[PDB]
Amino acid sequence: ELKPSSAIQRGPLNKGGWDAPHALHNDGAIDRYAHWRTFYQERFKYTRATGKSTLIFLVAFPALIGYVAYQSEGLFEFAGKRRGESVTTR
Amino acid sequence: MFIGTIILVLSFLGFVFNRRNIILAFICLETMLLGINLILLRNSVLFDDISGSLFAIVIIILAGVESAIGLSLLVSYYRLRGVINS
Amino acid sequence: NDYNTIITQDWFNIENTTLLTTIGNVLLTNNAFILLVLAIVLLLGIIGPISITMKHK
Amino acid sequence: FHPYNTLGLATQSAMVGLGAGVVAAAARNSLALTTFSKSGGVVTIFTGASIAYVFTYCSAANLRERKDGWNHMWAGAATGAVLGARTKLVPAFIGWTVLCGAACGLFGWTGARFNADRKASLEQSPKGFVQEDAHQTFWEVVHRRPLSLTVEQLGEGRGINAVPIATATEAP
Amino acid sequence: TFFHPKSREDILNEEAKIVQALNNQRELTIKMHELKREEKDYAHSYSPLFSDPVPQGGSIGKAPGSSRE
Amino acid sequence: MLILAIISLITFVSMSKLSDNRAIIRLINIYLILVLVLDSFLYLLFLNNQTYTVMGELLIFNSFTFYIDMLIYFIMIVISSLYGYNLYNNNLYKTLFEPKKELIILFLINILGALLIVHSNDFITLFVAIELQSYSIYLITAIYNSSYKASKASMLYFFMGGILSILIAYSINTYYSVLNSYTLHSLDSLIINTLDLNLILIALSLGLLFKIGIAPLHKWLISIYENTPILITIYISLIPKISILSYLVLSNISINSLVISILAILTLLVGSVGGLLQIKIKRLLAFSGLTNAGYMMLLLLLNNNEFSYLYYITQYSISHLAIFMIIIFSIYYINYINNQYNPIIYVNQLKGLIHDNAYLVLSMAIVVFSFIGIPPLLGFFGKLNILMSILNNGYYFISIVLIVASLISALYYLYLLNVSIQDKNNILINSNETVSSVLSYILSSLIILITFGFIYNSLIIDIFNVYFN
Amino acid sequence: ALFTSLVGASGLGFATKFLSNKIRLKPAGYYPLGYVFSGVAWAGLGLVLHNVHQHSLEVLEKKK
Amino acid sequence: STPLVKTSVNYSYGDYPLIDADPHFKRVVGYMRPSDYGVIGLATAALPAGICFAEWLDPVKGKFARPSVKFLRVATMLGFAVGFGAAYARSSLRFFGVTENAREYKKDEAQMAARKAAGLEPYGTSSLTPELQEIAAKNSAHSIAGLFIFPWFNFVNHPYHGRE
Ligand SMILES: CCCCCCCCCCC(CCCCCCCCCC)(CO[C@H]1O[C@@H](CO)[C@H](O[C@@H]2O[C@@H](CO)[C@H](O)[C@@H](O)[C@@H]2O)[C@@H](O)[C@@H]1O)CO[C@H]1O[C@@H](CO)[C@H](O[C@@H]2O[C@@H](CO)[C@H](O)[C@@H](O)[C@@H]2O)[C@@H](O)[C@H]1O
Ligand SMILES: CCCCC/C=C/C/C=C\CCCCCCCC(=O)O[C@H](COC(=O)CCCCCCCCCCCCCCC)COP(=O)([O-])OCC[N+](C)(C)C
Repeated sequence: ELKPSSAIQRGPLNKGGWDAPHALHNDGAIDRYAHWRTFYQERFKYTRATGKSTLIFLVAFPALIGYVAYQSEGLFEFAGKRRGESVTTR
Repeated sequence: MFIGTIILVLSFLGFVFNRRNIILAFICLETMLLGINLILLRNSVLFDDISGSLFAIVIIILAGVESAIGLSLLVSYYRLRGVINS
Repeated sequence: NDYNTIITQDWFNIENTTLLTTIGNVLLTNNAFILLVLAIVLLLGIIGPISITMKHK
Repeated sequence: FHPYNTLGLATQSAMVGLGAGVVAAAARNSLALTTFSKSGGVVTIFTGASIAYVFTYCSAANLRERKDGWNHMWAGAATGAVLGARTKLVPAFIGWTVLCGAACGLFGWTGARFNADRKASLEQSPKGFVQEDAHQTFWEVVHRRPLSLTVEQLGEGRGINAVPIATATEAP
Repeated sequence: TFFHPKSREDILNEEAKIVQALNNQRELTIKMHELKREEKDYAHSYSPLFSDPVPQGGSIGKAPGSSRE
Repeated sequence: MLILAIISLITFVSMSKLSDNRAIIRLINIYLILVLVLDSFLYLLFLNNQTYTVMGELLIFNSFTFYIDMLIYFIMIVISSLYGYNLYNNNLYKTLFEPKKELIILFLINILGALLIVHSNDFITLFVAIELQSYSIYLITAIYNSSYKASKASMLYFFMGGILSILIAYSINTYYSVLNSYTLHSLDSLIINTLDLNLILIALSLGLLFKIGIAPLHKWLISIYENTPILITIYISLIPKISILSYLVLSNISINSLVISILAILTLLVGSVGGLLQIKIKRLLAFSGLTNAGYMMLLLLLNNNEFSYLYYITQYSISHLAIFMIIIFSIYYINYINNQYNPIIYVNQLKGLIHDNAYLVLSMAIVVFSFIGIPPLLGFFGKLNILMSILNNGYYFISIVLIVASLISALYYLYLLNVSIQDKNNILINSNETVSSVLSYILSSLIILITFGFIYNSLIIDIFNVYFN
Repeated sequence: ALFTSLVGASGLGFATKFLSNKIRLKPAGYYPLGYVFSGVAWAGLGLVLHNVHQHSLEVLEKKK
Repeated sequence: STPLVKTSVNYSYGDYPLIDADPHFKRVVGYMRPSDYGVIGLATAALPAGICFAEWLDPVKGKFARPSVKFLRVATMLGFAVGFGAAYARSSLRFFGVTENAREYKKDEAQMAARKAAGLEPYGTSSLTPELQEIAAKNSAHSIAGLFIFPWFNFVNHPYHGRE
């Protein structure tokens, strides 16, 4: 006995606009390749190669750059340094 | 302090580990209020203070109205189902 | 709690005031508000059961 | 820093974890001799987490002779290792280790407390601008700090010098 | 000829006035914070009329000597 | 006024027929409005933070309780309007939303119980007010006895409330046994230093807090909120929270409590995480309420929490009323009414609402982004004040957890807007029907408050500095 | 300025009336007298807030 | 009429001098201004006007119909109650020295002086014992603060009025 009001008249959602001629000839193989590449994160798994790249780029490389950047802080001063003078401050 | 405490704790455990019936549940509620009140009244006597007994009287009255409302709720619950299977 | 309490007498009480009289005294004067709020609580204890156990009309 | 007694504290933690796992098992039973049969190993969960956390925390604190959040980071790493061994998968084990270690390191960094250390808090501390020449405390602020403090804290170089350049390079 | 900026002195004066208002707000802010943590009188914080904290108990069996200051 | 209203209303509802329910409720709506506007000037009593003890030191009156009182009247006005006025005049809505005969009296009595909880200066008054509110709210849960879920809900509520009331009474009596007193006013810094009341006071706080459903005892309340009629849920999920929280804030008996700290943390985590997998609207909103109750619980760990708590409770009341009203309005555009007590149940039933009513979705967006805390909506300033307080008092880890919990809860807040701005195939073409003017105006007023309240922030703080300092 | 506060509060009232018209699926100017009514009411509330705030400032200054 | 307990003297609840800390019901109604009667009249008119306007905005049964006489009579009754509560509150606030009270202050000074001339008690003689008078005072003092919740009045001739 519980039904929406008869007073309501519902029509279609049409989006309007001019249907242009279809200027691209879709290739199903390319679309599937694109979809696989686009949503690669949904299927990523930790393996030996993937873990190796992770531990290289997220750990080893930052550690190298951090050691360089904290070891060399304030080390060099070059402005107008002349012969015999030390370009190093420590 | 002793009789009231034990009534409270045993009624509480009866309430919690009830897996028999809902009437046991009502009864554990009432008996908990009993034990609370007995502890209260012993303390009232030991202090020779009237505030304890005043609160005991108020608990009595409120337990009365609580029992009335609770049984009314149970009856309204029963009206739809015809049977309490707990 | 093994020790025994000393029960002592004194004569400062000339009235026949018991527990019931003192409860009446405090409840009706020092705590008249608690009494009237209890009246409202009993009013609830009347209205509620009628409201949920009776089907009007 | 005077040492934690690692052996004793770990033993008490073993006892507490065993009791807690027992309580969890009893509950689990009631909510579902079979209690330990259908326990799901919760007694082991509690016992192992307790021993791992406490033993690693005391061990690290004693070895480094410090008390700070890093000890909690190590202890959380050990606890996560224990909890992630249950998955029986290397990625999940590593993930539990590193993430529980990070979470507990954050916890230890903030003070290793859930409530607050009231005396150290801002509301109970000297605040506002300091008086004539007083030393800066954690919550206080000035208009100028002493240059020696800058040189000691930040360190020499990269434009940090004992003397302003123009003053030092003035001719006479 | 079309550039008509305000004078430098006027800009400095206006910004100094703004900063002064800001410092006034900072001082009022710190002030209110201190005043909220000071303690009020019993009349202001509990009861204006009947401002005596000392109780008087029951009056039926009033025993000489029960009063203690 | 409230007692006089209750008495008169009992007389009238006795002597009136079942068809006069909505007219009676309109009468009380206007009466409460009249009281709110004509008696507001009593604020002036509270100038300089003047406190008054009344009724023989049973009740306490200060600016804080006056404000909570006004807020509770505003909430009652809004809630009674939903019953006193029809959304639409069709048969379906006569079936959907009809007020019971005694509902209004129960509402007023529960409001009285809440006001007495707020003002309570003595434990006997606290306990009597708690029991008054608890009984009235049991009955409000149970008054729609044709619903199987509502009756089951009322019974579960009766039992859980009874156990928590016994815990509360036990705490009160232990406090009596140690101090031979029923007032917290007897407590002092010397007494707290001298004696270890921590266990008793925390038991009292926990007994009060488990009644508004803080973790780990949440689920029974969320189930009750789910299983009640929607116009009942709009009320029972709000008023007890306000009364209990306001009492606890005013009392300040758990300052720097380690147990409350851990339970507030747990409540935040459970309210945020547990609401993610929800598909029913009212369960989503109940977990919202749990997270917000956590935000307010944090304020019980510190002194001088009046401003942050008042601001937060006011903006939360407004946002909560508004979101429930929006869900109510969106009922007219659903194509399936689930039943007569809860017409809409699943979030996905709002799908494509923007195509049916664009501005309803605008209002929905505004309220949701208030809940998430996007400035300059009110929700942002509420969270800002709370963070200010807790960081001033050194709750660093709790602040980090609060950040994380707001982030997590944003997901199931935006779930609503997400499904609401998606597209539905059958789009309203036309309708002669007009939504009721009054409720639409009220919903609009709430929305405009949430949107443009921030322009009055500095004026509000100036007023606050003279009434609460 | 009091006049500015009244204009602003009336603007809030107009906003409420407009949002109410749109929420009823009605034209913006559906019932133009409602705009006047809501503007007057919200201007009243703004005036009340203004008077209270001014009194508060007066009290704060008088304790000096 | 001798006080049993010590009270504050001429305490400032506001910016104006104190007339009476706990005024008697007869005084509070007796000192009411024509503006307060205007308030009573406004509430009495407003409440049924409110119900009628509410019916205009959103008719109960689709079609406008003027509210029945029962409801209008109700409306007048409750509106008068609200108006009287508001007016009583205004007068009491004058008594505490929270609103402007020059007229009330002068009238009180004159009335008290006349009563003193007649030899009567400044606050009247009570049929209660002093303990019950202190209890009645502690029950009625500042009870106007809870006007929103419950109505409570001073009907007892006690001596705790906070003056000299
Ligand atoms: C954006 C990322 C957020 C994550 C980072 C937040 C973590 C904050 C850490 C910083 C901080 C609060 C700062 C909060 C500032 C604003 C908060 C920021 C936003 C909050 C989200 C917590 O400092 C904690 O550090 C932990 C170690 O990690 C310690 O753990 C524990 O260690 C062991 C117990 O002794 C146990 O074994 C165990 O219990 C734990 O092991 C804690 O005891 C310690 O309180 C430091 O606060 C404190 O610092 C000290 C001296 O600094 C201040 O006093 C000073 O006294 C003199 C010297 O003392 C100075 O001469 C004087 O000048 C100054 O008066 C204090 O006044 C106070 O202020
Ligand atoms: C003609 C009479 C009509 C008055 C009816 C009042 C009804 C209250 C209903 C709901 C509460 C809704 C908002 C309350 C406003 C706080 C007032 C105040 O200023 O808060 C202060 C205390 O600040 C606080 O703690 C913080 C309050 C948190 C407010 C959060 C929302 C902020 C945005 C709201 C913007 C206002 C809209 C104006 C649009 C033009 C109390 O002020 P007070 O105790 O001195 O009383 C005021 C004088 N009064 C009685 C005549 C009205």
